[PDB]
Amino acid sequence: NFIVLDKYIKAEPTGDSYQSESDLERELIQDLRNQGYEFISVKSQSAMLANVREQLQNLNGVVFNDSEWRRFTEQYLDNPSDGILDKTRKIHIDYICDFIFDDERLENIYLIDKKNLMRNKVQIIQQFENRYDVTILVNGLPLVQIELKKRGVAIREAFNQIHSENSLFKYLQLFVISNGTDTRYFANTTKRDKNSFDFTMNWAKSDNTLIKDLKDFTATCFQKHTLLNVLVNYSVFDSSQTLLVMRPYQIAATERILWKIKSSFTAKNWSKPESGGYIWHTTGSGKTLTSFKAARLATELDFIDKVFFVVDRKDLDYQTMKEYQRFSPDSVNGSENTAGLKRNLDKDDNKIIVTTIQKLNNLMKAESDLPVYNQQVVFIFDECHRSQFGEAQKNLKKKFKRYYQFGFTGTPIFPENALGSETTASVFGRELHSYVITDAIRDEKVLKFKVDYNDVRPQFKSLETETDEKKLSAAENQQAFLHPMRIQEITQYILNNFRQKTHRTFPGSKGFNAMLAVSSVDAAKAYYATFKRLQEEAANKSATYKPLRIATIFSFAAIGEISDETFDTSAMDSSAKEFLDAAIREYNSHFKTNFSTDSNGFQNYYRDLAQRVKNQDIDLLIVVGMFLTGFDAPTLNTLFVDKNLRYHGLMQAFSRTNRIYDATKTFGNIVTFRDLERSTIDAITLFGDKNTKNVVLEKSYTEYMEGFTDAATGEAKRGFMTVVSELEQRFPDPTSIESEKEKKDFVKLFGEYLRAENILQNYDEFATLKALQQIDLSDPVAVEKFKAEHYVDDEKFAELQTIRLPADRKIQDYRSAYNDIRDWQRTTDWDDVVFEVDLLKS
Ligand SMILES: Nc1ncnc2c1ncn2[C@@H]1O[C@H](COP(=O)(O)OP(=O)(O)OP(=O)(O)O)[C@@H](O)[C@H]1O
Ligand SMILES: [Mg+2]
Repeated sequence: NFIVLDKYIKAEPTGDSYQSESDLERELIQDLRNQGYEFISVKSQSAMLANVREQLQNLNGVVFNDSEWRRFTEQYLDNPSDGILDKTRKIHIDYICDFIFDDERLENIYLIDKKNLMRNKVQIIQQFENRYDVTILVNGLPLVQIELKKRGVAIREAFNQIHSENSLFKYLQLFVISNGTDTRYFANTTKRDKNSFDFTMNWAKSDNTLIKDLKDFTATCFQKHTLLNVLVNYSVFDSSQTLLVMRPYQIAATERILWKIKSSFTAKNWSKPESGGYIWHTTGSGKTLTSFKAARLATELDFIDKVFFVVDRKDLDYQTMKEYQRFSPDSVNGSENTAGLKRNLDKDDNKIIVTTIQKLNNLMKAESDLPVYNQQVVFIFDECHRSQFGEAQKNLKKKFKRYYQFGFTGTPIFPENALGSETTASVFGRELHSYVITDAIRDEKVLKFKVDYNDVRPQFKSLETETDEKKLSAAENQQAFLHPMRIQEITQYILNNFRQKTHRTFPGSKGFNAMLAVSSVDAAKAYYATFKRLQEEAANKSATYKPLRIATIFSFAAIGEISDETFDTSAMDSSAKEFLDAAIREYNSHFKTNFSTDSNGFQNYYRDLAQRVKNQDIDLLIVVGMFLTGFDAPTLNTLFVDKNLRYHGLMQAFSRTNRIYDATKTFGNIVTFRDLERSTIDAITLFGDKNTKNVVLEKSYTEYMEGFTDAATGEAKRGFMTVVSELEQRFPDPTSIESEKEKKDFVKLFGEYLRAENILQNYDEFATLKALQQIDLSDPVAVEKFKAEHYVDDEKFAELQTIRLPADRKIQDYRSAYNDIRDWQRTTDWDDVVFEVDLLKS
């Protein structure tokens, strides 16, 4: 009885009126009632509390007197000081009130019965108090809100508009918005960085096919058994108090894992590859959230004795270390130590064990008669890299007698890229669920890549295109790849363009931040020094220079694979260690921290550093191989690459930028100073087919300027230049926006202008062209200063003067008129009109 279906037959429309919001509401209420939801009339919170009282008394087999019920209400159900986050805490964690009655007896009052899910009462009400809405009540509590809109209302624009009193609606867990054609759901959270339209979701089948229209969505997502499982078992409330409602592919993998455990155990078919399986969920789609959730659910199987959740120490960061601290405290870090692991093994009244693959492998090497070897064990592995996982499989196959193991990866091991390691299929067995990169990009759940070799260094181009590895390793020195000029030109390019790439030029726009991945410890030292020197230079030239805050971290290591670096700082050579030492000193003075480079300090520095790159206390992080495979930073959008990446390491590193955020983060920028074009196509193609690169890789500057057709859709996209031309041709101004119609058409057109400029801000050709508009062509020093900073010659310089762009004045005239029209939105038809709210606020 899976809740993400393998097969689904589309319902038929009634033939009745299905245009207005009250049309959608009629059929939704009717459909929900056919599915066992009792409709009640509720006109007040007083009537809501009364209904809650009836449902919780039924559920819990107990009758409150009135004084008790008022007390229950003021102190647990409906505390006046509770906010949304407090009700989510109560739904997901604190759902049992141990209540003391007037006669002093003690009873557990459940808000929700989680073990007997179907015992919960589900009800529907319509909106009471202009807005058409239906609310699903679970034991009288409002947990879902369905916002209904007219057909042909832009669902996105409606979302922007709506995202005490009455306080019971703080309990809402889930939103659904629908114009009948499209239906999206999203979590009720106060975290604004999770509140953008990018975080709404379509329901779907296990093959990932969308289920969009409200009638089908009603009959699938809104089956009591579906919706209640989504609400209770497939929504995560983490240690940072963020509610995340899982996407269908995440749920689809999870339930298929659990069902596979049970049928294997019932078949007494354990400890073979046909006992478990793997999940192919593409990089950045939620493997770490999902696999961890599936491990937590697995502990609720009464016949399993211990569930191992295994991560790679390479992949740890602040948020996930905070998470794991709650379940396996002081045990999930970067050290080789197993004391914490073996202590959590001995904890009774506990089934989940989080650990790293380095630790699990160490313990299994040294220990031989652990009780857990003969128990019923689930293994859930979250992207464990090739070399350490290989030795761990040997001892696991050797020593666990009754296990069911599962793996999540975004970059499987096929015959073609095996050389050395066992294929993913041979280790884990069947592919239980797949959600691949073209799946995720079509669903807009990860971001595309803009990948460009920055070929502006002729003296060094020969090296930066070298392909023999022997030669490439031999060029990691100051005569070649670490030539001070090359390091300077590259570092200068990054300082001249960081704000352009991260969307920080036109303030007070927050923007994004970036990483720089390099080839070696010496490379990191040269770059950190050059940045330092070049920024002290800029501080003297201009006194209005605003510096970037730069940091680095690395230790010592040891195709496709990114080298594993140890957390044992005593492994490094004296020079690397004293450099990393001096960097932490500067880091300490700035952030008023006090980390050292002993093991404990380095580990805490690593943990602080991840936090500050994620929240942009750091502008640019320089690494060799750390934070390249698991680090989750939605507001990081640019990876500067001076490194030879291939195959799965390529996919992982680039994907540091691939997190969706809002409409300002159109894709991740990958700026490379070695030519990685062949490697990018080879790596994309290895994890898809020959067409996959056309979905993953962004179009050229000429395409966004002049227009193209998205082959994935058939959607013609107008070019910037066509838009700009239409703006002048049809709106040379103020009299052009006289009539309502002309106002609507202008908003539509200027919205495309804003989408196109924001895309084009990531193209060096466009930044160069914008820069030229701010120049005295008579002034020859500033003409020469622009040529050298944008790498244009006298020929290229000639051509760009001919490209006519609209003046800053006419743009800000467009901008404020656009705002007028937006704020006025309090014959002609405004429903389909999406204002570009995020791009504005930028
Ligand atoms: N269902 C969801 N709802 C809301 N947010 C989500 C959901 N799934 C993933 N995210 C967000 O997307 C980001 C990436 O998730 P996560 O790091 O678990 O992915 P991953 O696949 O392990 O990535 P990597 O391949 O880089 O290790 C996180 O910030 C996460 O909170
Ligand atoms: Mg991960």
